[PDB]
Amino acid sequence: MDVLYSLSKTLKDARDKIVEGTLYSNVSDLIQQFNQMIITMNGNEFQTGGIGNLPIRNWNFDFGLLGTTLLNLDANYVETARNTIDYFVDFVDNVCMDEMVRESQRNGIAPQSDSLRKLSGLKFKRINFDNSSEYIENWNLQNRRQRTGFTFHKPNIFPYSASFTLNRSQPAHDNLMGTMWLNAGSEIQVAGFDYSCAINAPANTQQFEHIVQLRRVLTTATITLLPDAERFSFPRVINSADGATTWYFNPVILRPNNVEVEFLLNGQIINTYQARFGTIIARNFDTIRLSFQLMRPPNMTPAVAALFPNAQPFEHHATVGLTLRIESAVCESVLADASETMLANVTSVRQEYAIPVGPVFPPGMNWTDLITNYSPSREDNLQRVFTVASIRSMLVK
Amino acid sequence: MDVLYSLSKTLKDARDKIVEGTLYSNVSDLIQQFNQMIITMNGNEFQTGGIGNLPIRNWNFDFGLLGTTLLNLDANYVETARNTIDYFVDFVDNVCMDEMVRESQRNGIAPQSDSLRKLSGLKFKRINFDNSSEYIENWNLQNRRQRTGFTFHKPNIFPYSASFTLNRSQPAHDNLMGTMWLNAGSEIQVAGFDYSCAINAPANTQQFEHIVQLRRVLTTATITLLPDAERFSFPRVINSADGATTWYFNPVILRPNNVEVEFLLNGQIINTYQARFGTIIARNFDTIRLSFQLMRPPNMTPAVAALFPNAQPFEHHATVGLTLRIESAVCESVLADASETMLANVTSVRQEYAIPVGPVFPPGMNWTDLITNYSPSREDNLQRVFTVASIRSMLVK
Amino acid sequence: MDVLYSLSKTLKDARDKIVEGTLYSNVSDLIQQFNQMIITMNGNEFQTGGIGNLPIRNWNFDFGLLGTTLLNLDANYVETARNTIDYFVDFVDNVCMDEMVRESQRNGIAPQSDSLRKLSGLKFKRINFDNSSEYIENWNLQNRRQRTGFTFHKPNIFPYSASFTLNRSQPAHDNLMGTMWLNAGSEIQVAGFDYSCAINAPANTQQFEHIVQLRRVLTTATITLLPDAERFSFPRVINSADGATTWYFNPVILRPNNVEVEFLLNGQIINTYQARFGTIIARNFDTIRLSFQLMRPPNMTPAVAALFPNAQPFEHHATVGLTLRIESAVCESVLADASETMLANVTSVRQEYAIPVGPVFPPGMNWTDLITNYSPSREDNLQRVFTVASIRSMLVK
Amino acid sequence: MDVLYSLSKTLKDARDKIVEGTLYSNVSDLIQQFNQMIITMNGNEFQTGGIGNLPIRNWNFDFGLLGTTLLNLDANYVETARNTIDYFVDFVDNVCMDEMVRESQRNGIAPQSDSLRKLSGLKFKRINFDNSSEYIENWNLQNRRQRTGFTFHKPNIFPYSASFTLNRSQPAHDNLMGTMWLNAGSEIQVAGFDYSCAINAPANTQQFEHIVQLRRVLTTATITLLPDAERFSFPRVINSADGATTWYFNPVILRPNNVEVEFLLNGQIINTYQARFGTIIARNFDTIRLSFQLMRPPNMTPAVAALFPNAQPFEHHATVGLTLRIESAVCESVLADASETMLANVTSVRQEYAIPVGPVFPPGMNWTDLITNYSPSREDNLQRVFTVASIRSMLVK
Amino acid sequence: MDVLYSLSKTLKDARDKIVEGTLYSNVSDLIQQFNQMIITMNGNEFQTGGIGNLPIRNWNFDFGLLGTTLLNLDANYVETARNTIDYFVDFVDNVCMDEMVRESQRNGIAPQSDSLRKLSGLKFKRINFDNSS
Amino acid sequence: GMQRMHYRNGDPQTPFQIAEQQIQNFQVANWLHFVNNNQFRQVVIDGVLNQVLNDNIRNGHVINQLMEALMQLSRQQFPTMPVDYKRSIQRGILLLSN
Ligand SMILES: [Zn+2]
Repeated sequence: MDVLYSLSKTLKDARDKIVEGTLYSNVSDLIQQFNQMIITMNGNEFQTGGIGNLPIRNWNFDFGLLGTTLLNLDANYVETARNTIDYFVDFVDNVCMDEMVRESQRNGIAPQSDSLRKLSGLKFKRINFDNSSEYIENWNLQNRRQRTGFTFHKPNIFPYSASFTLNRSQPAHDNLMGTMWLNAGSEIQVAGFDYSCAINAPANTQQFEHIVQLRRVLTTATITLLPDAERFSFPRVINSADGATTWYFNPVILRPNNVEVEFLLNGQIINTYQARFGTIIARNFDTIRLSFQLMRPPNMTPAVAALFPNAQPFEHHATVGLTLRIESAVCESVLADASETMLANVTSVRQEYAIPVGPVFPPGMNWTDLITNYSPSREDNLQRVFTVASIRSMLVK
Repeated sequence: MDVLYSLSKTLKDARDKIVEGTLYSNVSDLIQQFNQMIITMNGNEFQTGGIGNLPIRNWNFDFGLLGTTLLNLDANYVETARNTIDYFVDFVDNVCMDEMVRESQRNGIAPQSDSLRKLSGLKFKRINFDNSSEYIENWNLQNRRQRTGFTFHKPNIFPYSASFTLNRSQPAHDNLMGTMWLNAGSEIQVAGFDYSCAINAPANTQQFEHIVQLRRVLTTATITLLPDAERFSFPRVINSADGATTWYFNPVILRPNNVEVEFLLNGQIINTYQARFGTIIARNFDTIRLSFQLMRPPNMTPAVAALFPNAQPFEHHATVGLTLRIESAVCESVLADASETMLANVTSVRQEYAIPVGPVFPPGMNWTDLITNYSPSREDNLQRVFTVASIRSMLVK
Repeated sequence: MDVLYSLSKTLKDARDKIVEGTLYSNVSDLIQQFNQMIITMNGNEFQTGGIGNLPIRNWNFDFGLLGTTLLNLDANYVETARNTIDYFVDFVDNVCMDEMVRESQRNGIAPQSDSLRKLSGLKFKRINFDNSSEYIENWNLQNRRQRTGFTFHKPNIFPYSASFTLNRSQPAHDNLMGTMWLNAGSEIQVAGFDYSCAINAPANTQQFEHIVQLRRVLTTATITLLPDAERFSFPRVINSADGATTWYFNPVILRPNNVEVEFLLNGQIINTYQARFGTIIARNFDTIRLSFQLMRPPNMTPAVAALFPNAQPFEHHATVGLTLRIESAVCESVLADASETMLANVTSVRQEYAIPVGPVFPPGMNWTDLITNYSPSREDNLQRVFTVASIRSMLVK
Repeated sequence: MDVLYSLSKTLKDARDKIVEGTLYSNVSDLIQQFNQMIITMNGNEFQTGGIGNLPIRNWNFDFGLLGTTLLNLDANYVETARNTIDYFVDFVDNVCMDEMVRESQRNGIAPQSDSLRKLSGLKFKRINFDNSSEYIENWNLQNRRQRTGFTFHKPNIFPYSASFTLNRSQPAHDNLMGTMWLNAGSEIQVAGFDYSCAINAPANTQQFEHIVQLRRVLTTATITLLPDAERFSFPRVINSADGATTWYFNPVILRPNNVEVEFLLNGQIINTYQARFGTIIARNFDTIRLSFQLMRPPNMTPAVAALFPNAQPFEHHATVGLTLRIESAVCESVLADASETMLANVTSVRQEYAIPVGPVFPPGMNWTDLITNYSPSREDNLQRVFTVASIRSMLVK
Repeated sequence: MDVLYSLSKTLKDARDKIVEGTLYSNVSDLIQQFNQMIITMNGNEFQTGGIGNLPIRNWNFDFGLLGTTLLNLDANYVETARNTIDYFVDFVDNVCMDEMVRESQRNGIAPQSDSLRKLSGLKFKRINFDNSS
Repeated sequence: GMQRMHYRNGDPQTPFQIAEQQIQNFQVANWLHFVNNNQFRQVVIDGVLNQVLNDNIRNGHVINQLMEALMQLSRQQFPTMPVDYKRSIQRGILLLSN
């Protein structure tokens, strides 16, 4: 594996620093490294493919070095080089792709392909270098057994979940009390509704609560918390819990009362915020708990009083809500987020080559399914597969 | 052009690696490269500016070299250097800006300024080095003709479009059926409404469809798809199609039925998702087609039944919708997105210097106008201009 | 200060470029730099911690050097090295953290800890190297005195503010006119409402205006401007200005008329856009002014006419709005944004070690409080503290 | 690719310049070039075909060279040569054809076949020469990138479109007003009709307009513009817009009044002609706009007056029209025209060998479908495929 | 005038028969002709434009010759050549255009521009070639 | 500086060639194919039957092969072993050049 990495920063820091002009002395430390490779290779036979729509191309080697020592790089030098790189490019592609489709439960955090199983070989180890690519940096630290770490803008930690829970309901669904929400990606919106506007509730206050359990701990999270759930602020006709009928939701929004957000880790409160809207920091948590209340307005102008009668029918449904968005965070496990193309790269290569569903990943690399049952095997395979996608993107986008 | 690039990574990897302390050896390979430049320069004169509110300044070159003599850089070494760099800084700025304004149809792509037309000259090429800046990496590969590629976040592919289409309407606008939408940036929200709640529709289901044609293909897109269009979930008074009057929209939202999203490429379905909300991957497409239906609820509680009578007036308007956001994607053509400052840099330099409208770009570098008629000339000029902005941002932000 | 930096790119460009395999000529320029350090160190005693729930550890040195012989790196070489790096890692951590807590007031922009006050010493300066980390790049340019600058995605310039202003009101709150808004982070949503639908207004048009003053100038901003304020498009029960009662808001939305956005700098209009929705560029501004109007529809279908009677009660409240989002921008001062982890890192280290509230920063490093009263002292301390967080993240995430 | 080219001008400038008797000297520079080839070849093997009713032939090499110091070539010399050429002829045919059907999307602009993918190889570049064949001349310039271009007679820029637009109509279709047209190839004919002969029109004049948007810009166009649309000057029975019935068109032709032709480029008028019939030049445009009017004759002899009553029935339908033909033009993109056989060659080879429909081109290489959705992929594939057809026609017609 | 012609078939039969990897033999008779030109030129300065919206770009000459050595053209040979042709291209354009506007009644059939009036000069005639256009 | 593995021939095909597939300096590279060819172009039937194996007009007087044989030499001046080496070697080469 680490092998693989080099093969690239080799080419990038190559197809990039090697252009008509520059002095030799700008690549002395580079040229060398390069050659070293060619040698180790020359002679060894290879094969890639054998699955779905993936060609089976063979690769033979027999190349010379670069002794042409001329102060300044003359055009002629480049072309005689680019022609030798374009075989490694078109190669690596066919290499990444081959080990980017095979999966394994007996452990996938390891080489699978007849291409790579031969790379981890010892005689090839003579190649590694410049591991400043965020992903490899993390691959190593892991295979040595120690704390990892990655960066994400609008991470994708919440499997899609859009539902409701009726805490008080009746057949006619004309006097309900409960919550409805949408957990998806890095965002949570939750609304608490009480058709009776807490008319018979103790202290004329109805308590609500929404708990979300992350499948992985997030640390150093920058979060936006805002009152109101716009998504649940409009009239809706919804299916009943049993699917037998439909109910009507006609919200009128009030400010959430006694808002308390707790970011817990293993049941312990790590961060707690009382009615603080705007930007807040949650430094380490595996659970978010949002508690908020609907308090019947003690003083009401006529127009307001008219919405909340002492007796049914209750036609305007008092609703309070919250919106929470994780802008950025760090996770010790790889995850999809709103900026990185890893998930999309892996998913795209598999789709393009009609790769059959395997034993580890859900059909279509479905994110919701993956994060919902994020087993150790799926994570090890995902990390291997994400790290390869990142190696590939250094050369092929 | 490639010339230009170097001139910078030269200075950055310079104004950065050269300070009171460091041991020679980390810059031996660097110092050299540097000097080489100075030589090639000295003697030649340059013409920068001469348009709008742009200062016309002349530049002569006659500077010393470097003291490879000392071991560990002494403060005195720095200052005698920084003073020589600050002429190149204040220079390049005046250089970028000059070619970041001119445009031409026929040969729009190539260099235009009396400053740069002289740089592409042959006697200068002796300068290139370390081309790892994502943008140049892509400039080159393009002059050779290959699968280029750029990375974005909330890309800006959809020209602003906010409108509606009434499939069934009448003068009173009291029983309409159609769709309304907002396509902007990387997001699409579309709602289908049927004032009659499919009372007389076959299978009590009204079909809707929204098609969006991208001006450029997007590959490896990570997309969020959610049911409902919040933007079209509230009461509105809208202008009629002919502008002669205004109609009333009073939505009540139902779940979109039989949702199907197709990402097509040249008329072919590349990806298709049936009712899958959350995160989905669209690997290569130039068109998005969203199909969804409003199905009259077969079972209704009294409160719901009351909203949907068998005869007009129809006072609650059944509405179903979808929201789609492209979080990230790759495009072979430069585009504006939510993270890169290129468009803003180019637009800002032109605005600050009162640069007159030219023959290629729309007034004010207006994004909507640009992407709506993204001609080859506009793209070549945009890429040239974006690449220069990126070269400039390595030194001046 | 600059000292500190090196200590890291030293280790990263180390724990990265030094693995089982690579040839010597890939790091010759590197090994050297490294050793140089060891020397300067060994013999000098350090001390860290002491405040709050932060341990107090002592450090001593007399570590061996590194063979500059072997051509290929043998495993044995690595391990005898990693063991020496893991003392510097676990060290630096304890170093950053120590100076990532103390605060001054005047001259609070400089070093504070007994650990760092000794680093700025002269005999240690023999270490600086490769300053290509966006943040240090900017620290230096500032020390000397120049035009700094950083890159932000969905920046955090607006302190949380959610309120309203009633321009026409009466005890019953049955015929109000005014605006309500939410300024938070990089977004502004503002709605103008007129319960009377401009029935008695000159030209049947009610003018609205929303002004937001940034605490710091933003340059090169890419902004999304859209009509409508979804956040204020639904029914609400709101507390009166004096908190004595609650009023009812029942909006019906119309298109904002004569929209004009001005981005001003010191009272001068730098950019102005008339009814342009979509993506716009604001190149340099410290104030945003949004002006928009509600114009009573001159022609109304019956359904619309019914919402707007000539006499009270006014039951449907005409509302027009705007949404503005700063996707990206450059600021000469450090700020929190939606991608960088700096604020979260600083806030997290302080929270984890139970660091007492100091004289500079608001309790909990509260962003809203910080940006609301962004004094020079808070900014200098924030920059110092953010730069240290960035140095730390090169090694520890 | 460029490789391929040579292989031909090699043979043509061969099977042509090498005849019984010619003095030697005028071929010395030729013979040489030739041999060089043979060498590079002999040894390497090739694969041809494998799709549809496309034979699968194999090839080998080892052919003697050619004499040098002779004088006048003896018959015997020819025959021993022609026999060696007839293997290359029958070869190349089988080569062109093989890469003249394969299509790729991601990178369908480059080589595909197992035959050609091996030609672009480096060890082959040893041949390229005499690139004066209009098409290759343009292939290269496109590779390096620049003002490419081709020459066409009666070009084929307009996808077939024959329709009408009724601006005033009623169920009986007895008093219509609108336009009908035929856009096809390089020609446009458009007629404006007004059954009422502008009896109630302001100034007794009815305005008409016809806009045609080209899929590619045409430059240096020589155009014939004539008054009248003969195609729409005769009695017709036409299907109604909804296909439910048929209407009667009984034209009587009047001279088009205030004729104005505008050739626009990106919305800008590049050329404008007012009532100028005959030959006009349009130097650069992507859109043609034809505006013309029907003016009721202010003075009418009895016979004329009788055709145009003050009241219905309107039995003679006043019609004005224009005819525009692009005789020649230059386009930066390949197109079909009235003289070149490229499209026909490509289409014919595919039809003869029963080549299956691929992912890029419309079924049957249908021109209208192709030009209607002339995507970048279709153009790159078309150019590759047209250039190959042109290489083939140098030897095989 | 006839002068002008050559300047082109020179470049076409040039930018065409000179590719990334060919034999000298294809051009020996060509290379020569080419150089001959360069010589006659170098040292003479030119002016074009001066009317309507026609820029006035000025030109100097001082270009090397051509490697008469090789057999097969190494890439490096091309680029060092294309860079010298692209000055003649962008030149001729500005030359044609200049004499493609000035009309003259009397002696209208003849040359006009300060660019061409100098070309018909005798010291230049040393260039005509392949007039099959 | 190329294959410091000096070489290893048992008896394959045309031990002189093979070098082309693995040499990075075109000048050097053309020599090889041209020399590994110029098979004495054995094909001649003149002035009324005369199998007199001819050879390149190229060679003939077009000579250049020579010019190329030299140009390829003009860029072989580099390191690897003791100094008394390149010195002596290239100096000789130049005497061919002039
Ligand atoms: Zn974002």
